[PDB]
Amino acid sequence: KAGNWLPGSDAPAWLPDDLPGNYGFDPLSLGKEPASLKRFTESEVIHGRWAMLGVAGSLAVELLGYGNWYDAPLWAVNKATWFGIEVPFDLNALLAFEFVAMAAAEGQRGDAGGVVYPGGAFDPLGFAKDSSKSGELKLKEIKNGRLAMVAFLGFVAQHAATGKGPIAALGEHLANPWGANFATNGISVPFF
Amino acid sequence: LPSWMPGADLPGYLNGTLPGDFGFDPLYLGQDPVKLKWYAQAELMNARFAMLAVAGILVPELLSNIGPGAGVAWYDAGKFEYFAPASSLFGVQMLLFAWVEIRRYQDFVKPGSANQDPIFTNNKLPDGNEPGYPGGIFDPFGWSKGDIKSLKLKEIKNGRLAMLAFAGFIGQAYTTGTTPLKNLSTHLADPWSTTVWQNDLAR
Amino acid sequence: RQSWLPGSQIPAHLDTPAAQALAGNFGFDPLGLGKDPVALRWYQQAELIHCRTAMAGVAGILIPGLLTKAGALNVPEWYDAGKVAIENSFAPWGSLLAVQLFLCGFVEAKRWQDIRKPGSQGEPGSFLGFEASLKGTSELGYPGGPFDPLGLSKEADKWADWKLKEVKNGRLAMLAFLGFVAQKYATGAGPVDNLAAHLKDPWHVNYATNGVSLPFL
Amino acid sequence: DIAGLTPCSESKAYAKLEKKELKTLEKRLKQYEADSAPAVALKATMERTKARFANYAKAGLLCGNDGLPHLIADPGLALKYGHAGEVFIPTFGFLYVAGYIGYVGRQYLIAVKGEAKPTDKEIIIDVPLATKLAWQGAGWPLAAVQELQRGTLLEKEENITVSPR
Ligand code: CLA
Ligand code: CLA
Ligand code: CLA
Ligand SMILES: CC1=C[C@H](O)CC(C)(C)[C@H]1/C=C/C(C)=C/C=C/C(C)=C/C=C/C=C(C)/C=C/C=C(C)/C=C/C1=C(C)C[C@H](O)CC1(C)C
Ligand SMILES: CC1=C[C@H](O)CC(C)(C)[C@H]1/C=C/C(C)=C/C=C/C(C)=C/C=C/C=C(C)/C=C/C=C(C)/C=C/C1=C(C)C[C@H](O)CC1(C)C
Repeated sequence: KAGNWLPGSDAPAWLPDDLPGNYGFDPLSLGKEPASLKRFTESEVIHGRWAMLGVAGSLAVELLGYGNWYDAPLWAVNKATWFGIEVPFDLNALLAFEFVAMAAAEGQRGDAGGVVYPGGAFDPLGFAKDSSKSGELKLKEIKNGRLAMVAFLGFVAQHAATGKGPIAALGEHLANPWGANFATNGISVPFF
Repeated sequence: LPSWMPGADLPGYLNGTLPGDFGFDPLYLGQDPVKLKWYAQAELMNARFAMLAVAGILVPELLSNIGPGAGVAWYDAGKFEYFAPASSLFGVQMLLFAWVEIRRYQDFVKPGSANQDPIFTNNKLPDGNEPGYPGGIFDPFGWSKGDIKSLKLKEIKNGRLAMLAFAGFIGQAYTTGTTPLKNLSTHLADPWSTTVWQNDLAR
Repeated sequence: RQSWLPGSQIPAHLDTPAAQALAGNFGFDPLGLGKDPVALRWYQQAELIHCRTAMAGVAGILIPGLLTKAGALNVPEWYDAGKVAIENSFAPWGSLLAVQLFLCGFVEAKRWQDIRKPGSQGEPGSFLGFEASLKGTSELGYPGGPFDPLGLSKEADKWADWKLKEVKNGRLAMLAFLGFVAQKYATGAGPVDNLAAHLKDPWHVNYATNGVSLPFL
Repeated sequence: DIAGLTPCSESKAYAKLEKKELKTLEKRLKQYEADSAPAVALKATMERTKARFANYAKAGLLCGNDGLPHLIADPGLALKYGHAGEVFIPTFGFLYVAGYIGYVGRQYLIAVKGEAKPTDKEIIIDVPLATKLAWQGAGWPLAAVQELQRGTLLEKEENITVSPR
């Protein structure tokens, strides 16, 4: 048990203690059944890893200064680029290569039943050969992943509000903090 | 038992355990004890915010007539600058009150379960829980020494009086179009030609 | 017990444990529609669905219609909001109606098969992770899980009170929507305007004077 | 419009027929007094004639070569060109009242078969029971589809059959 999402409240009797990120947060009781809970642990770890990659990518694009995460498909809604170097491909070819590669990798992952923490060639540096620090890094992994999921939904909502990138909106929040937030928006709070 | 109307038959569920128990419930709204717990806590909360409201409407107007950033009336506080738009202040208000309000609600749901400081886990409210009457750091000057049967009753009497006073300020302002201390100054200048019936018929 | 008419005889199908334990039972079936218990189960469900969508609809009428008389929320009249929104929108109304027919038909068929069999939508395997949280809550028409997030239906000493508040507010919102339609055809103004006219002159501006609702007088 | 028919407010034989009926009524009118009851009755007749032609031109009816209103009996074509009020709304109104009559008669028959004198309750009508079923017959489509879905609308094969079958 990593803590308590709301102190005073009790932990549900279906979430076991030896699980990465068990704050007891299940109001809707979605995982009272073990097969459902197994599938959701798998899905939570996969969503967390993809969201860490996506948030790190959007931060890297905007900090290195080639637009934001929203300007990146504008050549294809309309030439691609990467590290400023142009990449000689088109939308249909990219969708073909991505579909083949992700279908292959995803299909190899889906053949294994309940593999969440695979190791092996996925884990070349061998940090998870101790069975205790590996579990502490599982807890760090699920916390970073939940934080990056919240960060990416914040990116999407923040861009739907202001129409700007997250680093530029952070610059606005540092310049005029009481004049640039979700309430000068005019969208997040509909009044005034 | 001091009745709201002496000689009348009082509702049997009212027993003096609540502060200010005068047997007044003609609509029988407190029959269920669960609803009576909710209504007791809501009476306390509406009463305390109304006491702060009547203080915040009196004291700037009581200081505006005598010898201070603005002497603006209480219902024109929105049309003033306050270094920021009111929407951002609304957002800050809703975040900090989301925290405090849900913490009070978790105390009311499970009494004896919202007492210790979450960040600095040595700080703690004592075990005299009493939902609605926290204690500890909320009583910093060491009061409550008295039984509080008396202090709780004074608290609910001043609170009912200020709830009636704020329902006043809304009504008097919406009728007369003006400020309440100027309304009291007119009632002191000529009480016999300035009554509710006089102004209502002068409409 | 309480009844819609004191002194009238209560129908014998609304005076059983299964009928008296339902919600909002006042013995009102003069046309005898619920004599069949299967019909009364189906009509309980139809009343619950009409109650909830009527409350949501009448709230969408009133709260923008009340706040449009104050400062914010310049919202059109409820009999003009579809035209104004589809001018504001991006899709044609036919495509939007087709999308809502598919998205509503899925959910509706879920509810339909739950009405047919109560322990139905919790087949292990039939849903990805929905399947655990899509059973009933031992009373049909009152689901649990993702429906009702805040856990207000957990305390049993409040439960009949919440039921009866829901069925009263629902029947009253159905009366409100039939009123919205009727007033719209009779007067030609919005319901807040009708309320302002009945408050401005009650004894002369009502349905006895509109020249439509009773034309013999 | 539909089937080559012009609208009646656009048709010319419709106006000619209106003018012809007014001409016959005023030729009958021109041989009386003013405040006399035949003149009053004929002016009421002319008022009803003008009101009738104005109402049929207002309702959007389709006229032919003879200037007479034609009805459209096709649900889709009527609902497409605004003619549901002439066949489609009347057929659902009729089916409501005809099933009303039939369902009240059926409930009276089932109520009087459960006594010791069904023929006596068929010759001398039980008026309170008949008025009770006549008021309760307003929910006849719901009650009919429920009795359909329970398998109690229909008698089984305990019916009378001939030697052949
Ligand atoms: C992205 C999908 C996702 C999935 C599949 C899970 C799955 C899980 N979470 Mg995790 N969680 C997530 C994201 C997710 N989480 C995010 C983003 C946060 C930070 C807010 C958390 C914070 C969190 C805590 C603190 C805890 C969990 C826990 C759990 C486990 C038990 C809960 C359960 O059975 O419900 C299954 C969950 C789902 C089916 C989620 C799917 C999405 C639902 C259906 C709709 C959500 C929409 C969302 C509210 C929209 C927000 C919009 C915004 C503008 C308001 C389960 C393994 C508990 C645990 O034991 O950890 C392992 C626990 O204590 N979660
Ligand atoms: C992951 C945490 C996180 C952080 C650090 C930020 C930060 C920011 N947001 Mg974003 N946002 C987030 C999540 C986050 N957001 C989520 C989940 C949503 C969907 C509800 C949004 C939707 C959103 C909109 C619509 C807007 C912003 C804006 C902003 C900027 C101004 C401050 C503000 O008003 O915040 C918004 C405040 C909230 C969303 C409430 C806080 C709720 C979070 C998730 C609780 C967790 C915070 C944590 C306890 C403390 C911070 C931890 C952090 C240091 C890692 C600021 C850079 C504004 C902007 O563009 O500035 C110019 C703006 O208009 N955000
Ligand atoms: C009694 C037999 C009968 C007959 C001979 C017709 C004849 C007609 N119908 Mg009608 N219709 C009927 C009963 C009938 N209808 C009933 C009972 C309904 C309700 C279910 C409809 C609902 C309906 C609609 C919605 C439409 C028609 C249309 C038509 C016209 C062209 C279609 C056709 O040739 O299909 C031969 C008819 C049948 C085999 C009888 C069954 C009718 C089915 C249920 C509906 C057919 C609609 C058709 C697929 C739409 C074609 C579009 C067209 C532009 C090509 C034709 C005059 C269309 C029209 O308006 O044309 C201008 C049209 O849009 N009908
Ligand atoms: C837990 C629970 C339990 C209870 O019972 C109930 C409830 C409460 C319901 C629940 C909750 C839930 C939740 C919270 C959810 C959320 C989620 C999320 C947010 C996700 C995201 C998630 C997210 C994600 C993955 C993301 C990812 C992303 C990515 C890849 C990105 C990408 C990109 C980039 C790079 C950039 C470029 O230019 C573009 C793009 C393409 C854009
Ligand atoms: C019980 C009984 C019994 C015996 O036996 C017999 C008898 C007597 C016959 C019976 C009775 C009956 C009755 C009375 C009924 C009625 C009902 C109703 C009223 C419904 C409504 C109902 C109603 C409803 C649902 C409604 C809903 C609504 C809605 C959603 C709305 C929506 C909307 C909105 C928001 C806005 C926009 O802009 C538009 C719209 C779109 C419009």
